[PDB]
Amino acid sequence: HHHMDDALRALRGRYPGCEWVVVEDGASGAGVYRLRGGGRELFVKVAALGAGVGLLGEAERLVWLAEVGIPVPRVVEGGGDERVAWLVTEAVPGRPASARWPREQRLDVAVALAGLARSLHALDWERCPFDRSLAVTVPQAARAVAEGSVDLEDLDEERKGWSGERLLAELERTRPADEDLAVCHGDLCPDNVLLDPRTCEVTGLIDVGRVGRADRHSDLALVLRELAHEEDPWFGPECSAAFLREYGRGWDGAVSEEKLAFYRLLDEFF
Repeated sequence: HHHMDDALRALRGRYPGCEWVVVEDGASGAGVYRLRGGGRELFVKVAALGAGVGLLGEAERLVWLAEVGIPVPRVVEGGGDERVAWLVTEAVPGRPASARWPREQRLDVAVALAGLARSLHALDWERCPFDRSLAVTVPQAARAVAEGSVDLEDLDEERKGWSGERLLAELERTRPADEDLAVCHGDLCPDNVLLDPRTCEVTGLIDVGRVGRADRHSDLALVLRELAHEEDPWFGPECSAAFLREYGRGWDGAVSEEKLAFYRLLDEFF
């Protein structure tokens, strides 16, 4: 593209002497980089399209999260518009919950994940400026389908070969009766949580573009879908029990397997 090439070259002039490491590519040079040079490290995200409306919103979310006390790295800048935008932050130290952790630490990561879930869900959602409730997310699911932006070739086994239109039928059919609101991350996967390699303290949350009020099960669903794995990520049934014991401290409910199913299905649309 072009707007993109502009954005990357202006970015590169603003961080001279910084070495660029590709952490995920896509489009032109359109993804995620680690920039490093004595000895500061930044994370740089540049996004292809409305992936870019996403990033402007992420700056706002990140700043608000820092003020309210969730560990998130500090923002350096972000910009652009529909089509191409970007976001620069201080890098978050540590290792992602995603990495293969020493076996004797896996339960601790599980627990730290739950603790971070609990701190996010302890915020009073009426303070939160951002809305990611079913009034927002269900229409986004319909527009993705109608856009053919839904990745139908990598759904979860129970739906291989479903059409977008059949996916959206299932979503509308199963939508929950009620939203038990909390301030949610909205893509709370071990990938987006980094932690200190020694203590398992959470050091930062990343990819907060979907932060907003929503049913807490929107966070539980995705974390538990990932924690169920034993390889890539390196968790499993005991870690999910440990996440659930810790989250329960916590919150006296009431974890609904139907809401999890629903929020796992919602996520297929994004």
